[PDB]
Amino acid sequence: EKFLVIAGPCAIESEELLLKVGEEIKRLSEKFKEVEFVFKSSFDKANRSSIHSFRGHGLEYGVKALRKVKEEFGLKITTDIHESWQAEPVAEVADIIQIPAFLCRQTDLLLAAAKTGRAVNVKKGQFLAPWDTKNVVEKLKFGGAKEIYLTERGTTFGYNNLVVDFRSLPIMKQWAKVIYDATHSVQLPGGMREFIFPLIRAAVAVGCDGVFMETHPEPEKALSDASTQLPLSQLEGIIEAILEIREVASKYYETI
Amino acid sequence: EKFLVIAGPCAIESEELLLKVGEEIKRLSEKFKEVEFVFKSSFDKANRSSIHSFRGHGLEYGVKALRKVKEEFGLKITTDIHESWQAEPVAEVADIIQIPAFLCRQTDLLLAAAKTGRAVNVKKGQFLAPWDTKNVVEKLKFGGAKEIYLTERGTTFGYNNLVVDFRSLPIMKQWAKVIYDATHSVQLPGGMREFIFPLIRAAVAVGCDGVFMETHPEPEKALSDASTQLPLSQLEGIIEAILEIREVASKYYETI
Amino acid sequence: EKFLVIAGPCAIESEELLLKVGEEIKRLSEKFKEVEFVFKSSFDKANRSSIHSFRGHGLEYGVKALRKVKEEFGLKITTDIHESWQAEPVAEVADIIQIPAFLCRQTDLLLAAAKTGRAVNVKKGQFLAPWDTKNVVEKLKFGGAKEIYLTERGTTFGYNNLVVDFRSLPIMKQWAKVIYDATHSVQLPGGMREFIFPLIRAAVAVGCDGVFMETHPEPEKALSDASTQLPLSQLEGIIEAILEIREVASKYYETI
Amino acid sequence: EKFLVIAGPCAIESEELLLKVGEEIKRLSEKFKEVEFVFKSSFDKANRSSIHSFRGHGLEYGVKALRKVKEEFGLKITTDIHESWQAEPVAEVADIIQIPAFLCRQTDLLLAAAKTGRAVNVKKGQFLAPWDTKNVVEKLKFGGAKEIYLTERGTTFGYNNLVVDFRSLPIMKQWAKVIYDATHSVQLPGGMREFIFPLIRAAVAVGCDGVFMETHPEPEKALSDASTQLPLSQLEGIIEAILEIREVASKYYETI
Repeated sequence: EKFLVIAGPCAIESEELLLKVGEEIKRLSEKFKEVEFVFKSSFDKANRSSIHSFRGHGLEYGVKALRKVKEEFGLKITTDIHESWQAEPVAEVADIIQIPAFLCRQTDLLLAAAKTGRAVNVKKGQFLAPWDTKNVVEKLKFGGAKEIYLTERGTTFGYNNLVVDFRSLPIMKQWAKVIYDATHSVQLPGGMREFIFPLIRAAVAVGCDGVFMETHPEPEKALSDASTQLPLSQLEGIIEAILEIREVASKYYETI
Repeated sequence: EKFLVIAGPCAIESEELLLKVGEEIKRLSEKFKEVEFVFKSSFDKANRSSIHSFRGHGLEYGVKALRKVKEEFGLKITTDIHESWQAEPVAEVADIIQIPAFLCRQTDLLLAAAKTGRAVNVKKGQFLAPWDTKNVVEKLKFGGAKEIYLTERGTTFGYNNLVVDFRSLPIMKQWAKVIYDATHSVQLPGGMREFIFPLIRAAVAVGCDGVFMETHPEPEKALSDASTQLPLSQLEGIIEAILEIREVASKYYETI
Repeated sequence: EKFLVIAGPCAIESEELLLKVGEEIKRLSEKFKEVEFVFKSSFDKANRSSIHSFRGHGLEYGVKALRKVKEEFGLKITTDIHESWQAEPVAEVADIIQIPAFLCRQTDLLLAAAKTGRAVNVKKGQFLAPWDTKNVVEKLKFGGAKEIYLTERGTTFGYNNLVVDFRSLPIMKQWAKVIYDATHSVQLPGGMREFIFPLIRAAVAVGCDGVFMETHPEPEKALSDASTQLPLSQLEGIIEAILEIREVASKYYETI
Repeated sequence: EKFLVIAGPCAIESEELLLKVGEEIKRLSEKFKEVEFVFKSSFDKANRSSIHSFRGHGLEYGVKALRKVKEEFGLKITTDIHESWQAEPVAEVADIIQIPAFLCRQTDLLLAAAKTGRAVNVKKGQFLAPWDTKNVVEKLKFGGAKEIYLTERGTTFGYNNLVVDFRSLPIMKQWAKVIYDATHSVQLPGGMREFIFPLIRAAVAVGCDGVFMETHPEPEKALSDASTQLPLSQLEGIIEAILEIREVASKYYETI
């Protein structure tokens, strides 16, 4: 099956930033034709820890910026919603509607996304067990979602730390396509970047249907996830690497 | 002020049920004058694991039933909101607006609640560290909130289990009044009841500003949290117990 | 039943240190006649993290020092063993043989202790679940132990942190007398002292058969657990406090 | 050196069993010349949960059976010790002395093993953080050990569950060769088998110096770890698989 690579700057810092990243993602989509790329960027960081942190420039601006990316590069789009009313407006540009990890149990949000007819990707909450996602998918199917993804992004392990239990990949594969979030899984809630590559190598060796990676031209200047966003120049190398590992491991992937 | 006791049926299964429970909470209210009682019940279980589970009769019916309780018994009220728009209409009856555990980091919900001018009680997310609640309080203060509470309801401990780290009480007290949720803290996410009383005794021995307890005339028939709701008949005994323990223990509560 | 208070300096830094602490413990035993005191001090810290840390002055010296304490004050004695051969020599002075947390599953060590005819106190391993102690007690009874204690000393919670799940007290009470280790439960393996008092208050409110506390005249100069050992001058106050809380909570202790 | 593969039946149920398994490990040994195979089996299960469980036939019988394997097949050997005195006699046959997970902090055991001059493999305790293993290595070096290995076998994740934090591999590699225990890592303390292969693939994709695997002709009849021992017939396929994945992935293994 065609491997999915969801990537883009964590937050829509500006339409300019988006075009710059999109340009590179477009180039890579031309090279890695066996990969389905989907450009991601949040129009709003609605769950920041601090009231003083960057959130975004609003829904309107963001959707317009995402529209430009899709229009200028012919790239599929994905962004996350935080309240039910945003599903409709966002569905006008997003090919995949993303559900935030903290909100993976909010029935109305999932239902709002499902009725748009768009694909839906749910980030597995840090409090959720792998088998607890079966009901999440049920809610979505009940709501009319026909293309569903579950994203592994780490589990609460003591305070201010997350651990990736790779057993979750084959478990969740029982009821949906599985995505591995390479950048959020190594973040320390409320020692990081050095683990992105090795853990993504593990994900494809175990077997998943795609990877999710935040990437920014200059991570140290990012207004969001400055410690975990992957430098844009490193994207190509990481993708080639996972495709290589995926291929050699592929014959051993177990059948659900 | 005085020790707070927030109690009531988990969900508004019918205003009839609320009246029955409200009568008992009213009685205890007259019996324990030193305690500030607050009637609680959710108009919507917006985060059930299953799509086929009981959610409720809607916000309107709920707010109406809650009004009835405040009118017939003169009891302060509290209920939880799940999306920003709900803050205003709910504030009409709710003396304290409750913020769900999974939603404790959703900035807009916190601000919407703070804007109503009402008191706000935030359930500490199972993914949050005690010190991480400082930023939660700051959001509410920035939003104009002046009466703020933080509720301990357990922390993710492996899969489908929560542990109560009592070190959280002293830590959270540095920036807000602390409430201990005696019924959700022993619930196993996605043997429980026997631990409610023991842990509520610990909470008072350690030191808190109030306790939160779900109570129902016949818990076995409850449409929500049937395994952990306290039988109405046992409420008085437990309240008297924690008041006696608090009386003796308070002498040793640490300053700030 | 008579409440147990196990206390003494963590390590046998010298026979002098032991006599100084014993003197105070003897004084308190005369005051709190409803408490059974047992003087504790390790002749060897066999599990230190660093090869450069203090271990002790040997088995011979330690047993001789403990002998002096018992002889000079008429105090019961307890110390821990680390290998099977030490059970016999130690049993000559120790009224209670203590089994280290990391070694709670070592069959021969438990059996070696049990055949001495002495009481045995097993520190619950940081990796053990409360219900997993039923087999520990079975091994001891199988080995002839007639007086068995299980000590709660915290559970692994993420890296370099321990959490106390107070549900363990009533669970373990099903098959043995339960002791709460007030000082080791707040230590950070491999922010501490301020939680000793509140957590011990929780322990007695929930209900246990005794408490274990490391105490040293000048904790900052201790060669072991310098961050968690309770100042000797604070011992009396803590004991009076727990006896008070125990008494008022006692009528609510559940029957196993 | 070359990639290490430590395999064999969990316990020495009979030297007959060891010979059968030894023959297959011998065959694979001739098939994969680039791999250094080491036969492993315990002469004593000194930490079983139940007093009524299989422990073994003793140290003498065990050491003898192990000799037979090394003599008949010319295979290097490894077995674990549980008390200091056992180091010397075991070193007679064991090329690598294994230190149990629960005993990874017992200084005397580590020193006794280091003194034999043999290589030492320490199973990382389920309670230890990855960086906490630095001190473990230092103990062994101080004891004269020169060939040191650290084995990842899971970390306590809530009750009766272990999680493999693959970040540990890169961290531990800073001070020792790293081995991944593919069978104990998925065992539930006090659904398992299906995760052995997936996680071993991750270990090699991430990067390690060897893998540890319990194997038995008929796991369902094993007297120990019956639920997780790998069927002998599947050993070859899994070894070939990890060698292919390693071949491709090694290109991206991080330096130091």
